[PDB]
Amino acid sequence: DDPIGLFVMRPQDGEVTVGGSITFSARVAGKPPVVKWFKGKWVDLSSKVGQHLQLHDSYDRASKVYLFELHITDAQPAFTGSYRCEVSTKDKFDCSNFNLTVHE
Amino acid sequence: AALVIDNGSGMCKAGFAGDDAPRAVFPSIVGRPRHQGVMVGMGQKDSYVGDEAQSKRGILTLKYPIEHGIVTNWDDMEKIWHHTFYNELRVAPEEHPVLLTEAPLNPKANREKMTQIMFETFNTPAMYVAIQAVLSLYASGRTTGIVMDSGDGVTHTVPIYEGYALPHAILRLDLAGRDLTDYLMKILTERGYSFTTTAEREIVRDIKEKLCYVALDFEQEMATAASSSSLEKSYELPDGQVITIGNERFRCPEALFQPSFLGMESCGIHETTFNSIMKCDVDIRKDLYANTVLSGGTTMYPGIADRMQKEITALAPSTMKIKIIAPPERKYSVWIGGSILASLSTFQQMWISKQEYDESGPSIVHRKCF
Amino acid sequence: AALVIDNGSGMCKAGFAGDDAPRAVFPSIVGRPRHQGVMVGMGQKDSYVGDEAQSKRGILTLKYPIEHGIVTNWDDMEKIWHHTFYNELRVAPEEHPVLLTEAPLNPKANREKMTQIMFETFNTPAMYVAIQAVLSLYASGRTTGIVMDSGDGVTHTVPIYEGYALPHAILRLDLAGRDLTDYLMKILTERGYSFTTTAEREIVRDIKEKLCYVALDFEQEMATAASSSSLEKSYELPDGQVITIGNERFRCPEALFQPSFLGMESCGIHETTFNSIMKCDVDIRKDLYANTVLSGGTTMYPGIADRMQKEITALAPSTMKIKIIAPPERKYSVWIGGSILASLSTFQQMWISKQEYDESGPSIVHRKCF
Amino acid sequence: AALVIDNGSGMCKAGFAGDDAPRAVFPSIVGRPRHQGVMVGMGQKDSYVGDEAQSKRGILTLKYPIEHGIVTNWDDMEKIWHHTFYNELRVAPEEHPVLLTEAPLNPKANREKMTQIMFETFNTPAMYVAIQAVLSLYASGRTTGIVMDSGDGVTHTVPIYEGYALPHAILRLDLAGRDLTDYLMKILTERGYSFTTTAEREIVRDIKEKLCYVALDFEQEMATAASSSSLEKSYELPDGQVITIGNERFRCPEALFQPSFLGMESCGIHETTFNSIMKCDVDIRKDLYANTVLSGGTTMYPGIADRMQKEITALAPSTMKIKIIAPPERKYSVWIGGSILASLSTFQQMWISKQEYDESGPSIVHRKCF
Repeated sequence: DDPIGLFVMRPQDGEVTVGGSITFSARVAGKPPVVKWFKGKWVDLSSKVGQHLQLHDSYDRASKVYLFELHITDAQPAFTGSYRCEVSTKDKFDCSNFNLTVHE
Repeated sequence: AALVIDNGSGMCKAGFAGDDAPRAVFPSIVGRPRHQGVMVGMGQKDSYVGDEAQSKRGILTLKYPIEHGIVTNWDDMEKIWHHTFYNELRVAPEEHPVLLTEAPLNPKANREKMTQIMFETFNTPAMYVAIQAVLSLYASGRTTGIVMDSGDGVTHTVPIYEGYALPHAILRLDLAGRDLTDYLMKILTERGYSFTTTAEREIVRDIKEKLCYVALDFEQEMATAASSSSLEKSYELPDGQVITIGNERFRCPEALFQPSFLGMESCGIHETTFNSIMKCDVDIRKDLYANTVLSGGTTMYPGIADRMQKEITALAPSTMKIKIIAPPERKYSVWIGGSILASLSTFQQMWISKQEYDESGPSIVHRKCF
Repeated sequence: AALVIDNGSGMCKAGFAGDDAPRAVFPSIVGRPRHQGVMVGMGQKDSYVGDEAQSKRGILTLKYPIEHGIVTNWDDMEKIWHHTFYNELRVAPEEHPVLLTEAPLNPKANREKMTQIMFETFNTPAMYVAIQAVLSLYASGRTTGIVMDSGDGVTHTVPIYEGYALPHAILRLDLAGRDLTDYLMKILTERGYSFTTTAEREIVRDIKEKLCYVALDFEQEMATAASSSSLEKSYELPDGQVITIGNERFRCPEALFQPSFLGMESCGIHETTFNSIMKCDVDIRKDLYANTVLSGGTTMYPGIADRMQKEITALAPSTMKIKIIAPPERKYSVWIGGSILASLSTFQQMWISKQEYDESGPSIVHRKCF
Repeated sequence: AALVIDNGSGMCKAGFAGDDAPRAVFPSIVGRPRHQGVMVGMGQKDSYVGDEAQSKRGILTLKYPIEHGIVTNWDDMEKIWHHTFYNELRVAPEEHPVLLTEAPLNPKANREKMTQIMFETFNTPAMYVAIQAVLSLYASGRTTGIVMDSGDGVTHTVPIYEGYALPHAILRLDLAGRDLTDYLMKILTERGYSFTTTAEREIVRDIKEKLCYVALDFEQEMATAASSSSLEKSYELPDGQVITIGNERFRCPEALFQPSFLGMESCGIHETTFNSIMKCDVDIRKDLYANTVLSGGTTMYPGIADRMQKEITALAPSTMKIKIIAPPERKYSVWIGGSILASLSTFQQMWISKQEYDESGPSIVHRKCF
């Protein structure tokens, strides 16, 4: 298939009930990698951080791997759509796609 | 058409463009239940917004959505806007474009997110972000002058000559009425009265609004305050206690004039205005001095213009007469400028549109406007 | 009637034949908005011409259409001409022939294009290009002599005998009132006052026109300038700021006499007048010295004639007595020569017709007139 | 041969003539206690001068003795000089003549007072006032050329041919490194970071010295600034707070090239250098372009010479190749000229004696030297 990027694990599609919590995560194998999260093709999730959306970054020393997490709580209709995860490397850029759905 | 919202500290003023008075005036405070409880017969009412909060002020812990022209929490602001559009305006956001007024040299993030929420949260065909000094100039009805913009949040200076702005000449000042309120509460403690609560914080501000007046000369009144008789007045509080204030009330507004009491090296409002004029071109300086306009929440007190007039006349050359115009209802002047600004046909073409936002992105705000 | 317009650096003179004082005098400047303006209610007016520019001078970036007697941009000139015929004059180009005045040894393109714009952009049956030295001679009322022409643009000398011309004998001098203004601004900087703006450039020129006067001797007053009591005067700017000058004001006119201050190899006005006379034959020299005529913008200051008379008498042969005539209002004398020149019936036959331009071309200007 | 002092903005460099590195480098700033102290056991040190001020920077209010090449307070300067002769140089002013470096077309009061303080405040048998452009000319080892002298304080251009000078051709530029720092602080505010204090003013300058660099082309990097990644860097303040900048850092140096951001009509450094050359004779123009010399505090950033080379090559005639020499340690090059100038035998005769000042007076400076 396509060339290998910096995502060891690509984000996975998820389903969430009303008032629930949903977490999406991506692993990067190794300056530390920079991660951007998007709604649609050009909408930045980072500018949307607040009560309903949080970003968490962590590092695992043993495997030289960075864990990036997206935290969604008290999800509402407005958040339904397509989300794109972009992670950059020291010399490369990579892209992945996933969907968030919240009904009722 | 335009819906006009003045986002100033403490009060949220909303209305319709072209109108001479805003439809909705309420505090911009959001109150939450500080104390936990278990009672049967309450809907709990976790979030309180508007004047309702003022009534239920003691239990509720007030939080200001906007600090120093910067919004700490975006969804609180949405509640404020939701409250303004439906509770008193009784109109739909869909019906008209919305005009928002923002202070000079404000951070990039505030304009981009504010437009982003307006395009996404409330669907409007177009929106525009305007600067408060320009709007005040239109309320004034004059094509040239120097504008003193001092709202509850931050004091700004923006000189103008026959239109055609001078960005370098625009200076931002860290002095404000809200700051005076903090100075005032700090000054009360030495006397023997202490207020450390947000709810009672407003009360000293209230005292300042009607019991405070501008001294023609600070040093002379302060000197005669030793033997005060007519300088002291009695104020009534919800607290159940009576407060008598003297030289303390007029020295609070003074800090705008004398930043030293606050603890800042920056010069006072009269010196800063002079500095703004010095920055400007020599040819346009002459009508700048006689065209000075005062606006905002803390410019309400009588005698401000009288003290400014002599101080500006003293520091400035005597070759030209110094006239300062400070008409009543100047508090709502910023809002008024917004309503007049949106009214003209040329302006409507200029509004940032939803189609443009989605196609190009948030970065277009700087590109389209100042 | 006829229309006479003076064009060529700093000012545009517009008027009617039959009048010794023109209807419209304004600077030849075009103002554009240097700073973009973000406001509502302005017509924007992206183009200012004339005295309006003078009022809105600080914001506008002034540009001179004419540099060193040469026009950099042709459409700016068209706006100026349009402005003179339509606004102040209130006349139609169709109604009368139009007279234009031009200095000697000026480049071909200025005569050809200027006629071309008059023939094409402003349709007229005929037009003529006249030279300042010949018109001054007619004003004088003498058919033989040598004319020293120094005014706006470039100083020129053109001797004539009984109507016959001597092209070799004609001398061009790179001195002008405008040049003095540049000298003056340059001299002000050493004293600690700096003007680098076109708008304030005029202000020093204004100073020079009434404050500056001609000393009997440059060296003695400059020497006595060490302790200046009455040599210093206070001038009031539109700004309201105060400027005091001393030996500085009288040394400005001096530069025409002493170009070394300007930084140019070429000799002063008295040496150049002498050089022009030397080129001419000895037989005609005798009435050349007694018939010297001074006219132009920079010849305004009193005592110029007295200094020139003594310097010319000293340097020149003592064979003949030296007489110089310099009457008041010499600044507009060149324009006056034009208005009178158009008045004569004989002159009307002589104008360069539109039909002739189209049939033969721009190159016939030299052919028709010397 | 004696002592050389560089009095540029921000830093005061002092040392001994004939040395390739000065003995004392410290800021010119004087710090005073902003707040009244409430402590017992302090000498209450009212005035702090030098690097001591840098250590105690937060409480102290820093005032610059020199503004735009002009000293606002004369006694502060005396403390600076007293500090330089005794604290680091450890020599007596009486022992050797003192050489001070002054920029061209500097105001008259600065030369007369500077000499007056040196003759009266400190005892010295002789002193001389030198011009930076000529000193750099000797340092470079060339008799003919054009010198671009830009110090931390002020930028000047002075062309020279075989020992002869052209005052008209000498132009003073209002651009300086200190100005860039002010532009920079002004630019930071829109991003959400605000600095209005003198103490933290230096911190942005520190950022500029290593973080800032010069782009081959301003417009292309700014265009790619939208998607910044490598453009933004993190700077550490004394406080521990973190500042991140992007296109903001390289645009600041640009204003030298493009003054329009500052808000001034006058053209940038490449246009001004060109203007100086145009004034000069065509014959001497050919080696002026290839002999351009850059010196001073603000010429430090890499790529300045490369950007200047194409811009000068583009605007200037192609009749001769354009060569620019920009050696390392250019900041201290001006100082070097002062030390070398003192060294020549001819120069010592030229020093203005203490005896001559007392008899003839302060006005002899123009008489005695250029």
